Amino acid sequence: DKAAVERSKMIDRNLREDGEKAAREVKLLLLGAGESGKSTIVKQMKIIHEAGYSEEECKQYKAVVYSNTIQSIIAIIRAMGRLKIDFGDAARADDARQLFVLAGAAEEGFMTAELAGVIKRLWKDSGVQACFNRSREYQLNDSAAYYLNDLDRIAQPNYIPTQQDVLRTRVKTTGIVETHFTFKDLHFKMFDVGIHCFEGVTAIIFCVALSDYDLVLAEDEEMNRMHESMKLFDSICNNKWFTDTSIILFLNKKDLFEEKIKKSPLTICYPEYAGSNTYEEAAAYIQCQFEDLNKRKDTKEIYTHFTCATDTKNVQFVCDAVTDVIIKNNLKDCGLF
Ligand SMILES: Nc1nc2c(ncn2[C@@H]2O[C@H](COP(=O)(O)OP(=O)(O)O)[C@@H](O)[C@H]2O)c(=O)[nH]1
Ligand SMILES: O=S([O-])[O-]
Ligand SMILES: [Cl-]
Repeated sequence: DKAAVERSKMIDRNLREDGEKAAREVKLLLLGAGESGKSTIVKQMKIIHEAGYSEEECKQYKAVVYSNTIQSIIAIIRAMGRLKIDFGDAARADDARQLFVLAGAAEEGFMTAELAGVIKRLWKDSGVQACFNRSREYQLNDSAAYYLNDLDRIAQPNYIPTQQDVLRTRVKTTGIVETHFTFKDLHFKMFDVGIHCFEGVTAIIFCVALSDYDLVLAEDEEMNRMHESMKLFDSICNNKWFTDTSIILFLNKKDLFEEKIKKSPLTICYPEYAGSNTYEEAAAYIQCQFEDLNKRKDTKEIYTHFTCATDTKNVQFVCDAVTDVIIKNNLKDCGLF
């Protein structure tokens, strides 16, 4: 372990009466465009380092799971009208009407056997599936298929959200969330911000949704999501405040990216791309595109990881590697408390 050797060279604890018990602090700034996976990484730190989610905690997310599911099916059904896609079975038109009747009369996310039946039959329909497969043409929750394929379980009367159900939720974050966890005897203070108050943070973790490459901003249908993310990364990576800050890049949603890359060409995002349309070549190209935005290459190193933030095991592996980089490079700028 090169990290253990490196940290063992520190002598600053000796200057403190109870130095060996002192807390070494690491501040991590968590950045990235909306829906890039920041809240999910936050949830994973709780799961991995601070004892997960109990069942009662999971229970609080029940109506969030229903809400996300309701939103997803409605977005697809509504898109069918705008894209002129017919139901595969004309009998589904009644189910579609009933979806709006049921969502329309409720105060918040909910589930009944009646609604489940409605959504289940809609989700199985060939025309709905065809609309689903053109989701790049509208705005659809990335977790749509996850919840809709598991609808039968979610619809059971004594349904209890699993940890993965909770990780899969999309929750509207406003403002700054700060989380604390201890790992490898470091006391991490993680800020979900998505900025001069964080000058001289130990490290930045910047999240990018790989699967955004063929999508558009909800605000401006003309604006390519990935180009927006690059511009944001450019504006962060080359900012005065962050020269001694380790810049970590999470190229996230690699699972979703791998699934669509065969069907939908990278050229939609990068017209000049002439590589093959495979997971390997297209992901590499995106990595190179982002790392290129760094204007101080022989000064600043970018530490890139491909992540699936909903996958606890991958996030645990990636977190472990990122932490070794910080221990090897940044401890001299981390204070004791
Ligand atoms: N399949 C998949 N879904 C993800 C991944 N990362 C995040 N999500 C989902 O994408 C949605 C948005 O992620 P979120 O953490 O809320 O993004 P934020 O706006 O940056 O906080 C949530 O529904 C997550 O469950 C991933 O790597 N793979
Ligand atoms: O001194 S180091 O081990 O935090
Ligand atoms: Cl999403």
